[PDB]
Amino acid sequence: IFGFLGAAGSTMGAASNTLTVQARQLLSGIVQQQSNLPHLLQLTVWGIKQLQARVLAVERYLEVQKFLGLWGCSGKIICCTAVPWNSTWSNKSFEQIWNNMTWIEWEREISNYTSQIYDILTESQFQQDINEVDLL
Amino acid sequence: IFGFLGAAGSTMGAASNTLTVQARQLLSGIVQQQSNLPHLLQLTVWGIKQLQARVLAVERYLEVQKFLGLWGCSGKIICCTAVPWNSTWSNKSFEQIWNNMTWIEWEREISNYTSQIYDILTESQFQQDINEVDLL
Amino acid sequence: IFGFLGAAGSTMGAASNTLTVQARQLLSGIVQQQSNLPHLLQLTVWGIKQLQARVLAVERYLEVQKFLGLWGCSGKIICCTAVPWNSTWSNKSFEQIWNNMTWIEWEREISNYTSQIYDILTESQFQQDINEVDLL
Amino acid sequence: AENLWVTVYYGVPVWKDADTTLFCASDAKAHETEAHNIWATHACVPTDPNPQEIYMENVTENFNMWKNNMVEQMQEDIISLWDQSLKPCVKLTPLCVTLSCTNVTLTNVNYTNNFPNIGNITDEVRNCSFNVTTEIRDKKQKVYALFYKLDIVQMENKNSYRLINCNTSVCKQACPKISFDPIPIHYCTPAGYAILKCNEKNFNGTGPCKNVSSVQCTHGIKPVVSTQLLLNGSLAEGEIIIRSENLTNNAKTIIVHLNKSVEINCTRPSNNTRTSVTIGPGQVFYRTGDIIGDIRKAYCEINGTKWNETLKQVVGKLKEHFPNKTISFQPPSGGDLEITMHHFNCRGEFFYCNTTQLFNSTWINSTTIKEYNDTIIYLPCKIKQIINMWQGVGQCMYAPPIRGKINCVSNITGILLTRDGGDANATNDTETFRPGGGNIKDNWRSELYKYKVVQIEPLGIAPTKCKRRVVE
Amino acid sequence: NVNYTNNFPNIGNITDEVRNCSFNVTTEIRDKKQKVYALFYKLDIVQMENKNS
Ligand SMILES: *[C@@H]1O[C@H](CO)[C@@H](O[C@@H]2O[C@H](CO)[C@@H](O[C@@H]3O[C@H](CO[C@H]4O[C@H](CO[C@H]5O[C@H](CO)[C@@H](O)[C@H](O)[C@@H]5O)[C@@H](O)[C@H](O)[C@@H]4O)[C@@H](O)[C@H](O[C@H]4O[C@H](CO)[C@@H](O)[C@H](O)[C@@H]4O)[C@@H]3O)[C@H](O)[C@H]2NC(C)=O)[C@H](O)[C@H]1NC(C)=O
Ligand SMILES: *[C@@H]1O[C@H](CO)[C@@H](O[C@@H]2O[C@H](CO)[C@@H](O[C@@H]3O[C@H](CO[C@H]4O[C@H](CO)[C@@H](O)[C@H](O)[C@@H]4O)[C@@H](O)[C@H](O)[C@@H]3O)[C@H](O)[C@H]2NC(C)=O)[C@H](O)[C@H]1NC(C)=O
Ligand SMILES: *[C@@H]1O[C@H](CO)[C@@H](O[C@@H]2O[C@H](CO)[C@@H](O)[C@H](O)[C@H]2NC(C)=O)[C@H](O)[C@H]1NC(C)=O
Ligand SMILES: *[C@@H]1O[C@H](CO)[C@@H](O[C@@H]2O[C@H](CO)[C@@H](O)[C@H](O)[C@H]2NC(C)=O)[C@H](O)[C@H]1NC(C)=O
Ligand SMILES: *[C@@H]1O[C@H](CO)[C@@H](O[C@@H]2O[C@H](CO)[C@@H](O)[C@H](O)[C@H]2NC(C)=O)[C@H](O)[C@H]1NC(C)=O
Ligand SMILES: *[C@@H]1O[C@H](CO)[C@@H](O[C@@H]2O[C@H](CO)[C@@H](O)[C@H](O)[C@H]2NC(C)=O)[C@H](O)[C@H]1NC(C)=O
Ligand SMILES: *[C@@H]1O[C@H](CO)[C@@H](O[C@@H]2O[C@H](CO)[C@@H](O)[C@H](O)[C@H]2NC(C)=O)[C@H](O)[C@H]1NC(C)=O
Ligand SMILES: *[C@@H]1O[C@H](CO)[C@@H](O[C@@H]2O[C@H](CO)[C@@H](O)[C@H](O)[C@H]2NC(C)=O)[C@H](O)[C@H]1NC(C)=O
Ligand SMILES: *[C@@H]1O[C@H](CO)[C@@H](O[C@@H]2O[C@H](CO)[C@@H](O)[C@H](O)[C@H]2NC(C)=O)[C@H](O)[C@H]1NC(C)=O
Ligand SMILES: *[C@@H]1O[C@H](CO)[C@@H](O[C@@H]2O[C@H](CO)[C@@H](O)[C@H](O)[C@H]2NC(C)=O)[C@H](O)[C@H]1NC(C)=O
Ligand SMILES: *[C@@H]1O[C@H](CO)[C@@H](O[C@@H]2O[C@H](CO)[C@@H](O)[C@H](O)[C@H]2NC(C)=O)[C@H](O)[C@H]1NC(C)=O
Ligand SMILES: *[C@@H]1O[C@H](CO)[C@@H](O)[C@H](O)[C@H]1NC(C)=O
Ligand SMILES: *[C@@H]1O[C@H](CO)[C@@H](O)[C@H](O)[C@H]1NC(C)=O
Ligand SMILES: *[C@@H]1O[C@H](CO)[C@@H](O)[C@H](O)[C@H]1NC(C)=O
Ligand SMILES: *[C@@H]1O[C@H](CO)[C@@H](O)[C@H](O)[C@H]1NC(C)=O
Ligand SMILES: *[C@@H]1O[C@H](CO)[C@@H](O)[C@H](O)[C@H]1NC(C)=O
Ligand SMILES: *[C@@H]1O[C@H](CO)[C@@H](O)[C@H](O)[C@H]1NC(C)=O
Ligand SMILES: *[C@@H]1O[C@H](CO)[C@@H](O)[C@H](O)[C@H]1NC(C)=O
Ligand SMILES: *[C@@H]1O[C@H](CO)[C@@H](O)[C@H](O)[C@H]1NC(C)=O
Ligand SMILES: *[C@@H]1O[C@H](CO)[C@@H](O)[C@H](O)[C@H]1NC(C)=O
Ligand SMILES: *[C@@H]1O[C@H](CO)[C@@H](O)[C@H](O)[C@H]1NC(C)=O
Ligand SMILES: *[C@@H]1O[C@H](CO)[C@@H](O)[C@H](O)[C@H]1NC(C)=O
Ligand SMILES: *[C@@H]1O[C@H](CO)[C@@H](O)[C@H](O)[C@H]1NC(C)=O
Ligand SMILES: *[C@@H]1O[C@H](CO)[C@@H](O)[C@H](O)[C@H]1NC(C)=O
Ligand SMILES: *[C@@H]1O[C@H](CO)[C@@H](O)[C@H](O)[C@H]1NC(C)=O
Ligand SMILES: *[C@@H]1O[C@H](CO)[C@@H](O)[C@H](O)[C@H]1NC(C)=O
Ligand SMILES: *[C@@H]1O[C@H](CO)[C@@H](O)[C@H](O)[C@H]1NC(C)=O
Ligand SMILES: *[C@@H]1O[C@H](CO)[C@@H](O)[C@H](O)[C@H]1NC(C)=O
Ligand SMILES: *[C@@H]1O[C@H](CO)[C@@H](O)[C@H](O)[C@H]1NC(C)=O
Ligand SMILES: *[C@@H]1O[C@H](CO)[C@@H](O)[C@H](O)[C@H]1NC(C)=O
Repeated sequence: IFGFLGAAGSTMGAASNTLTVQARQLLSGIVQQQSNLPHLLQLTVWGIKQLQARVLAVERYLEVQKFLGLWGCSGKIICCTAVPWNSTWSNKSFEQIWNNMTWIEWEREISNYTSQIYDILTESQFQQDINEVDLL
Repeated sequence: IFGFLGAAGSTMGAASNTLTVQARQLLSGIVQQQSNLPHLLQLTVWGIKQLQARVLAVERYLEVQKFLGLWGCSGKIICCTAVPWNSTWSNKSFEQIWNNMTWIEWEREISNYTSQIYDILTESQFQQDINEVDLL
Repeated sequence: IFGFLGAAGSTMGAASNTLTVQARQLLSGIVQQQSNLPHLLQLTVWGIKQLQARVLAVERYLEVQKFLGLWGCSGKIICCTAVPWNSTWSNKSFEQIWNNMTWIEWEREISNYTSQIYDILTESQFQQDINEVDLL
Repeated sequence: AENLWVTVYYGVPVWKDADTTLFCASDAKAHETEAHNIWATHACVPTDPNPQEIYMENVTENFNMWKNNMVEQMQEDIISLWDQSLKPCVKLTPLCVTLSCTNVTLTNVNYTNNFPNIGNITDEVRNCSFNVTTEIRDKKQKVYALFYKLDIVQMENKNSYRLINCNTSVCKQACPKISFDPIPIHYCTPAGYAILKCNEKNFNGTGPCKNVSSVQCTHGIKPVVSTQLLLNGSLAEGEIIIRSENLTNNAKTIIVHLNKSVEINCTRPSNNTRTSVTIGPGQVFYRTGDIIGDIRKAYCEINGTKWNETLKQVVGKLKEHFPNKTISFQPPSGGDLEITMHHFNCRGEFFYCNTTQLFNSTWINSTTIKEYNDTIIYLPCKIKQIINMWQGVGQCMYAPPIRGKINCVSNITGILLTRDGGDANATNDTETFRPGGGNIKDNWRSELYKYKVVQIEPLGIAPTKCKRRVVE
Repeated sequence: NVNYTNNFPNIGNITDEVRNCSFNVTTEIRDKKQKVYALFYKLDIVQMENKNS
């Protein structure tokens, strides 16, 4: 098994079996402890910076949840929807991707159309539900 | 074709087709950036007024998430529960509602029944799967 | 009909139909109000504890969501996955548990096998979902 | 069709009124100048390059005026900024000294290029000196300085003065690094809140607005300070309009908002040098060193034709609010120097302009055109050093003198009025509008008359013909 | 002071319980000092040395 970020350089396919370890560590941390011992410990410089950490912790988790909340499969690790490729964001075939290209490098290639990917993905989830309302 | 709050004045029927555009902007905002330049930079009133802004952003959004969680409609822009309207809250026929009854004044008409609809829906979800936990 | 936390001492089987009462009061309290009436009230020692109070409310509720998110039972109250229970944590029969032993005692009774179990659920969810991608 | 079932919705376009804290957002083009402006400090977030505006068509909202919670928030903001920007500066406690004060004798060019010929500083400032200790037993020197008569008073012991505010409270000298230049500010609400902006032109205080468009957050605002006449403001697009909480209730102020601005341009012609003396450990103190060359009162210029035409337009606007009553103007009737005098800041020092020739007039019936020439209006404008901008909530602040000739030009857009409650003149009809008055808030409600804070409630419920498919 | 004292409690009047102390501190201008008298309770006052001071 692998630990935190234990396969960031491994191939696409072999890095698809270590997703669960990183999902868990996205909020768990030592910041939960208030202080070793609680003058004015509330406004102490070591206290004002710690509070900033806790707020940044939830906002970083909430950011991912909100996007994954809208895409219609909240509460799952892996998930596929019904948006077919236009095949111009990445014109590479299957085995050429999942075998020998890596995750870190792959994001750079597609990082140029994500703002046009997140929006189009959300509309599909909304579109599916509209057809369902007038179905039954 | 409509921006933020674009169709808030439009009729019931044509307003639903712009629910997503008013949903992507519940957390994203100007607060993402740090500052013009990072005295009491962390202790100025805007050093705490900004912090008060961030904590209200997550709390106000995530409050809505709580009600979506219980009703089972998590991860769905449009949901479909099984609470039968008993015509007591409002007995306008379906045509009279979705034709030219605009959104902003719709649920103000039902405003005396929010405190009970938000409770009866929770029970309906609870009774659905208690039958399921002893059926599988 | 019960009150909040009103059946903790009751038997587990008869306390399995009042969970919505507890689940409905994780955030909805009194902290949501800003102040009774507005010289920089945001820095008074009384006013500096709401920040500790407010961020503790969310940071305690999110931990619940994170575990519910991964297990696939997100957006439900009484869910149930398909991971076997090999009885090494508790080998008591069906009737010996549900009807007679209370909730608090049961939680204490397996409090030392939780961390192993919490890791088992997520892995069961993940590898199950890998089948789906390897199915179509 | 009893078969209906509820159907929750997400992102529904419904809001409700509320009150919420707002964060600053300053422009990038004017910031990072290292001047460290008092009003818009370095803590403001960078504004969005392209502020948006989404028009709303079929919407009516019951706006309000004088009830906005936003004005209180920004008032607290300005108070806190003014307080914090002064704390790291030097005190002036060692200035409570018995000053030995005599007149001024200044010799220079006699003609002094006197175009206005208003007067000179002589017999208005008091050239003062005070003892300083020395090693020798009972031997003291004179550390001379020049102070305006508004900052010295005499209690007893003729030929002896002291600072006016050194006894009432504590006064600080603002550090020269911080600048009083009002940088535009954009107030912007946290995510989850919308700002409603009424784009209707002829919109008075309250009443439904049917042309409102929703923006993410407000445009620029100027935190400028004034007492009698609003400066640097934003002109009303539609026409000259009048605003009040209640016209018949004379207690509430009345604000005039114009559509064509009038330029005010005036300067201090005096010549000064900043002499430095050392008091305490590493706490330098400045003073008005010397005057040489030009000696003239700080005149102020207003174009006569523009002002008279603006007054004619404003009286025409007021006429339909009072049917058969003639309108007259009178100078301020009294009060402290913050009311009977125009007040405005100019590059770190505060003027006090008389403004009586502007506000003395009458308009009986507008029967004929009372023709006149082209004229230039001169306003003798005094200057004060020790200033307490606010009654009892502001820190007494000592503006350091500014070297050389200092010039300021600004746009006049707003006028503050007040009515008088006559009783027995049921037929001997006239109306006097004494200018001045109004709190510091009224200087700011002129810009916050378009914006209302609402809270989005993106959860909505409505019945449909859908029923959940129970699984088995 | 009055001598009737409304002596219902008949426990004791407050002689020796307070001390008339006239000290000498500066006014607003720091170069001038003035004599001001005040009444203090004995619990707030101690003597270092030099009785009558
Ligand atoms: C900056 O510093 C300067 C110098 O340090 C300050 O100027 C000084 O101010 C003080 C006051 O604080 C003056 O003291 C006064 O002196 C008077 C002189 O009295 C003396 O003479 C008496 C008899 O002499 C008579 O004839 C002569 C002329 O021949 C007259 O001048 C005099 O008045 C008499 O008529 C002696 O009997 C007496 O003992 C003195 O030796 C004092 O009379 C005067 O006392 C006043 O105040 C007393 C309480 O303090 C009170 O009891 C008295 O009745 C009286 O009202 C006072 O002490 C210095 O003289 C003066 N220096 C000069 C003039 O060179 C300056 O004020 C300071 N600036 C500030 C503080 O802002
Ligand atoms: C209402 O709006 C008016 C226009 O926007 C404001 O007028 C401007 O106000 C600013 C704020 O102070 C002034 O900026 C100052 O300019 C001087 C000019 O310095 C000159 O001299 C130096 C030294 O020789 C030289 O280096 C410069 O290049 C200049 O030639 C600066 O020194 C200051 O630091 C400061 O930046 C504007 O000058 C002024 N406009 C004009 C045309 O003068 C007005 O202030 C607003 N109302 C109020 C009440 O503030
Ligand atoms: C506001 O109401 C008017 C009512 O006339 C709407 O105008 C009609 O809109 C519907 C649907 O868009 C059209 O079918 C009609 O032909 C329109 N009639 C007229 C006379 O304009 C208007 O669209 C509504 N506002 C918005 C933003 O939809
Ligand atoms: C406390 O625990 C006892 C233990 O059983 C409960 O006693 C039973 O209560 C139910 C309630 O209707 C009765 O039907 C049973 O006959 C009782 N006895 C047994 C042996 O079950 C008691 O009710 C509990 N109290 C509460 C408030 O839950
Ligand atoms: C500070 O000094 C000023 C003047 O030296 C005082 O103002 C005058 O006070 C006297 C009483 O001592 C009044 O009779 C006058 O009417 C006041 N002047 C005016 C213009 O009203 C002021 O009271 C002093 N304040 C303190 C706190 O000492
Ligand atoms: C500012 O508002 C006034 C309204 O008081 C405008 O005055 C009108 O001007 C037009 C043309 O100059 C006249 O036809 C109208 O009769 C005037 N109004 C009244 C009530 O008589 C003035 O034009 C506005 N300023 C600008 C630049 O448009
Ligand atoms: C503001 O007013 C000042 C003084 O009235 C103007 O400065 C004068 O401008 C004239 C025009 O060229 C010169 O002849 C004078 O010599 C200037 N005065 C001095 C002291 O040099 C200034 O131009 C005005 N500015 C505006 C924008 O109106
Ligand atoms: C205040 O008055 C004193 C005394 O008159 C002035 O001191 C003069 O300073 C000039 C500067 O060179 C000297 O030439 C004179 O000889 C000084 N006077 C005496 C009597 O020696 C002082 O300048 C004045 N302060 C001002 C005008 O600001
Ligand atoms: C004061 O009033 C006006 C500004 O509006 C100036 O006079 C104008 O001059 C132009 C040509 O120079 C004419 O076309 C206008 O008809 C004039 N209008 C009026 C009302 O006179 C005048 O120059 C201004 N004076 C100053 C010093 O600015
Ligand atoms: C503002 O200017 C007016 C115009 O002169 C002043 O009115 C005169 O003020 C002097 C002394 O200040 C009086 O003696 C006169 O009786 C006043 N009236 C006239 C017609 O000259 C007015 O005083 C000035 N403002 C202030 C606060 O002094
Ligand atoms: C307040 O003033 C009185 C009157 O001068 C002071 O009493 C005398 O002060 C002188 C000055 O040093 C001493 O030499 C005397 O010994 C003092 N008199 C006595 C009886 O001791 C008094 O000392 C001043 N206040 C303080 C605190 O020193
Ligand atoms: C590819 O995506 C772009 C948007 O990024 C879209 O405009 C285009 O139509 C897509 N390609 C095809 C063939 O539809
Ligand atoms: C996969 O990428 C590597 C280099 O990263 C390359 O050597 C290899 O040939 C690639 N595989 C194919 C089939 O092109
Ligand atoms: C419908 O449900 C509401 C729940 O608030 C209840 O008050 C009302 O009496 C019900 N009406 C009928 C006819 O059941
Ligand atoms: C339907 O609603 C209207 C108005 O709410 C009411 O007057 C009418 O009686 C209702 N009809 C029935 C059958 O309840
Ligand atoms: C459970 O295990 C304990 C010891 O491991 C044993 O004593 C007990 O009999 C077991 N019970 C059952 C029902 O297997
Ligand atoms: C119920 O539990 C109690 C102790 O909690 C025990 O004494 C009793 O025997 C149990 N009864 C059954 C039927 O399990
Ligand atoms: C868990 O740890 C406690 C702590 O010592 C230990 O006594 C206990 O036997 C362990 N197992 C259980 C089931 O409690
Ligand atoms: C039963 O499950 C536990 C998980 O806590 C594991 O440690 C143990 O080995 C399992 N027993 C068997 C026989 O697989
Ligand atoms: C100072 O000027 C005032 C007013 O002009 C005059 O009354 C006074 O006598 C003058 N004093 C001196 C010493 O010149
Ligand atoms: C100053 O003004 C007064 C009166 O306006 C005049 O008498 C005097 O000559 C002027 N110049 C000086 C240096 O006092
Ligand atoms: C604002 O204007 C409307 C319409 O002109 C009027 O009904 C209302 O009374 C005005 N408000 C005030 C405070 O005068
Ligand atoms: C409504 O608001 C828009 C905002 O740009 C403005 O252009 C327009 O003149 C206003 N009035 C009408 C009738 O559209
Ligand atoms: C004005 O003051 C400056 C300050 O340095 C001085 O250099 C200059 O000579 C004075 N006079 C004029 C006419 O500028
Ligand atoms: C018009 O205003 C100007 C302002 O300078 C003034 O000189 C003139 O006397 C005024 N005319 C009338 C008739 O009020
Ligand atoms: C003034 O009084 C006359 C007298 O009848 C009246 O008709 C008129 O409406 C009043 N108002 C105006 C503006 O003329
Ligand atoms: C100034 O105000 C007075 C007030 O009594 C008035 O009589 C006079 O006509 C006004 N105008 C002038 C130029 O004095
Ligand atoms: C003002 O107008 C009159 C009208 O004849 C004229 O005689 C006089 O010279 C004018 N004055 C100025 C300063 O233009
Ligand atoms: C002042 O008003 C003029 C119009 O007279 C305008 O062109 C200028 O931009 C205004 N200045 C400011 C700083 O708003
Ligand atoms: C009151 O106080 C005086 C001293 O002032 C003391 O002599 C007397 O004994 C006290 N008691 C009575 C009853 O007078």
